[PDB]
Amino acid sequence: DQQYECVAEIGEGAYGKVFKARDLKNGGRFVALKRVRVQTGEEGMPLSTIREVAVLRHLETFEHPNVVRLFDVCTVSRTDRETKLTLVFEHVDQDLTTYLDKVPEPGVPTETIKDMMFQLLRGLDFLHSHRVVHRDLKPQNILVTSSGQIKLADFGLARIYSFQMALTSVVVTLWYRAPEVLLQSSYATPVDLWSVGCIFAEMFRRKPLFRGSSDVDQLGKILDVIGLPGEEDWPAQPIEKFVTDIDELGKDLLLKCLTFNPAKRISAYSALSHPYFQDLER
Amino acid sequence: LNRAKIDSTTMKDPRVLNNLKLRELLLPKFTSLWEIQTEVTVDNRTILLTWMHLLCESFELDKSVFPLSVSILDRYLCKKQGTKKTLQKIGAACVLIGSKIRTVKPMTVSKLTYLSFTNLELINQEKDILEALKWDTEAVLATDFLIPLCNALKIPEDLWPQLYEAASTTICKALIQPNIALLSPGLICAGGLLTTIETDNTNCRPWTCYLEDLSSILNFSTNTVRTVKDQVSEAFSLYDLEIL
Ligand SMILES: CC(=O)c1c(C)c2cnc(Nc3ccc(N4CCNCC4)cn3)nc2n(C2CCCC2)c1=O
Ligand SMILES: [Ca+2]
Repeated sequence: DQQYECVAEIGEGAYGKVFKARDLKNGGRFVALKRVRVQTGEEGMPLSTIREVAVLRHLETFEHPNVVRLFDVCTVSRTDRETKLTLVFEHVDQDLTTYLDKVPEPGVPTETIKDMMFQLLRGLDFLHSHRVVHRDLKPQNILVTSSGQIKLADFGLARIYSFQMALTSVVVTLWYRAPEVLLQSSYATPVDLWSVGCIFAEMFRRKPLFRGSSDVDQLGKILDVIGLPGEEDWPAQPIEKFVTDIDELGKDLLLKCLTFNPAKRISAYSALSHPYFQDLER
Repeated sequence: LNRAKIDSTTMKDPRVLNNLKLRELLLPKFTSLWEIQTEVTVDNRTILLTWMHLLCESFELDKSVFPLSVSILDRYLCKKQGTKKTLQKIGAACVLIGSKIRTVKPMTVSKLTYLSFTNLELINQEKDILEALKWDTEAVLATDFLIPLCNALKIPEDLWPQLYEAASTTICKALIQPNIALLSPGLICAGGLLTTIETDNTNCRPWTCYLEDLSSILNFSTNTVRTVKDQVSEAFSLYDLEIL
């Protein structure tokens, strides 16, 4: 309850806001605090919050390097007021957004581009192989540590996927949504890779690729680039225009994530092995 | 309204099956179910579990809600002591928590209390489960193994939808019973599948033919597998709303 002190507010997360703060009892280092104001309406703990913690807790004994870590859940019940929550995570220095904004000219080095992509896909692979889909993949949720390491953050829209389960038609933020979601269709993991397709590109061109305003426009925007596919794929313009400074193998991977049909779109595992990545950790 | 269709990543990847088995080794062994209890018996549990089952079934919640409701309830009833005039509450809070995680339209408090303690009093009984289990809520469900087992057994995909619907239905009921609470979720599933396969052959091979394979897949002996089938097939038969 009184082990901390808030500094700057590093962004308004799932329900409310997330603060930068220091721990006192520990080494004096940094902690990430998510404040969750539970409405004294009548639903109990927010759905989104219960879920998100459960998933993060469930995988924590793996200690995956490309995923954020949760240390604690405070909870202090008030008989004088509503409850409030302190959700406490590892702090990370900046997000992909701020980093893309701060990086010197001429933008991020291609070899960094390759590595961030790698780590990102790697964390994704993990998450999917445990049947978790993190269906809210955006630059603001991708975190970059001081040593330039990748952490997926905000798991408040993530859930374990099971055959024939019910779905909300409403997932991922506008810019990084996939055609299947836009078309009000059924969806799954390929959704994350679409996002990684979009992000991949936002790395080279330090500007979001598909910037829509309605869902219908958001869809056209996409189709303006990727092109109209056949009757087969329904349940152009050469990319290099929209993504200059990209290598030939970076392109093939980028298209492979930006495949209209989801069942055709590449997976993390096969993506992790796509010839774009040979140069890396070797 | 939309439903989760087949996803090769999540369903046909062998290492998916591989991790279920692994994460199964996370929740440890109830040497005896509800030992910590100094009031409520297992008989009380069967009763609360059929009320909780009926709740899920009649509100048509996704099939993975109940098993997880069970798993929460159990885990929870070591950490704290339950009572007879209080189980209704606790079980009600498990379904409420389970629904919040594993289903898009979760069981509301007003739905749960009105049917059954104040809705304030139920909200605490949630809080108290959450912090008792230290928010580590999720679990490998017997359910989670269904498609990964169909895939591993090379069952044609066009059978998955029925097979799924059918054996998830039988697993869920089976879970009501005392003795099933002790079996490994992988096995409960392998049992669910075989029983189901047995009744309407579904145009697969017959039950027989999958015994040696599931024993290979899961890494138990065949006897163990043959037993868990009988066992789950039993648990199903003993479903009875009259006990309510
Ligand atoms: C609860 C989380 O999963 C989580 C964590 C753990 C995290 C940790 N470090 C961050 N570190 C950051 C995050 C953002 C910045 N910038 C500050 C200046 N403006 C733009 C962002 C700096 N440091 N940011 C974090 N987030 C943000 C994602 C959306 C809102 C919070 C998070 O959800
Ligand atoms: Ca539902």
